[PDB]
Amino acid sequence: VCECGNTQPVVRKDGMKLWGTW
Amino acid sequence: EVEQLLQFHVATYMDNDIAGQPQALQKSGRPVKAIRARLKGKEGRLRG
Amino acid sequence: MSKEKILPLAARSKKAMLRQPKQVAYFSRDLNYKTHPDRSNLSYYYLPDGDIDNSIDLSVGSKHFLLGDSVELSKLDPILLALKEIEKESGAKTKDRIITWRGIMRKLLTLPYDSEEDFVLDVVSFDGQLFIQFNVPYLKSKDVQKQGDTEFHKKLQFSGYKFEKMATLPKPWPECTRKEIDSRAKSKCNNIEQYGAIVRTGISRIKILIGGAVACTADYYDENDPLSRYIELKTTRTINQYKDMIAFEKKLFRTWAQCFLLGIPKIIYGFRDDNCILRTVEEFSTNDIPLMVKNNPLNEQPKKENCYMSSINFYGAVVEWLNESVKDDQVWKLSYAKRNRQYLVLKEVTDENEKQQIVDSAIPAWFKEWRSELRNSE
Repeated sequence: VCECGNTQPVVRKDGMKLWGTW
Repeated sequence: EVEQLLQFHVATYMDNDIAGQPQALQKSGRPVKAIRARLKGKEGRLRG
Repeated sequence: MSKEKILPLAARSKKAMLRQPKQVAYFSRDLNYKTHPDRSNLSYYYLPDGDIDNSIDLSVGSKHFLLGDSVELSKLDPILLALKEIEKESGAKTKDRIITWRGIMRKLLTLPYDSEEDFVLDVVSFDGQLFIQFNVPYLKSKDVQKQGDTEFHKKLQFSGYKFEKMATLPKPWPECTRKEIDSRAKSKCNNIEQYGAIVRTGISRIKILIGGAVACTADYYDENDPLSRYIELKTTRTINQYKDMIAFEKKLFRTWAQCFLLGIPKIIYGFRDDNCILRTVEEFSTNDIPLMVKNNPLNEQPKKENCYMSSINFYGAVVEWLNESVKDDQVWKLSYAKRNRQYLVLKEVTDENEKQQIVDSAIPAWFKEWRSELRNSE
């Protein structure tokens, strides 16, 4: 949890791009 | 995808030994001498 | 006039980056070549260290070995069944471009450095998607050459399959019984029954849907990332000289390519002597093998150019060439000749009868009417 009530997506590095998992 | 193409171009320009992806190879087959290796290793300027 | 294309062997993809592959479907081919979307034929790996000490021979039961039809196993029926299922579930056409098996793409990846085998492949374009498989007359010629193989080669193949039988279980380890474990020595070996995974992968801008034959899984099945628990098995002659390391790393390149295609994180070898006796069992990591071969102490500098990255670049270049060259509703042939070893030749098919036969071998009729009603809905 942040300090806002919003779930933090996980950032994964695929190749050179970054993908968010909410 | 074209933006990622430009990103890979600048990445190979700056870094040669990139993990999990091919390095920029010259027309003779040798890798392109990136600026990261210009200061690291025996061929690097820091060793001399 | 027929159109022919020539691709130089030195073709290397600049940006053949690999999107992490995800298993979108799974299938289990039965003894009658029928495909069901289940994990009935999926195996589970199990091989303790102490089993090696038993000096188990890998030739028990070679006289009653079974072999499936090469033509029947080369058809793309399971992949088309899975594609129809996912299309019906989603209701929208997938963006995938290339449909293939694991062995075909391993041959296309290991071609520059494994140039001791010949093959011919047929490509059919349908609904903007390319389906590639083996060539039936060349496969029959291959079988014709095959029955001339000595019983030693048959015993070696049966030894590999028997090693696979002994190192796997038909169920998860807690759910297996003792009888299913100790009776693997008398278990009949066949090439017909197998388990496969239908996995979407990404190379550059191309989505490839690959059907990979999975030997077994590590300890269970993960519904989130199925690829992370997969494991396969291989057999190789033991090592006693420098040529032995050379041959072993040539085989290691092929097996690493096969595991990299389907995203297998781990590789396992069983070592056999001239008497087909299991000697050693070793395990390796897919991402560690490229570093392991380069950092060997016996030959620090065999070559200044890394063969693995060049192999990946050649694979990406082949994928891009296949996507770009083949147009819609075209049937083409890609035959690799080991006598030349200079370039890849791509030809068009103009005989309507042979083209229709190839289509029927690749695209069954029922899938044709399924895609027809999908088109009518579209």
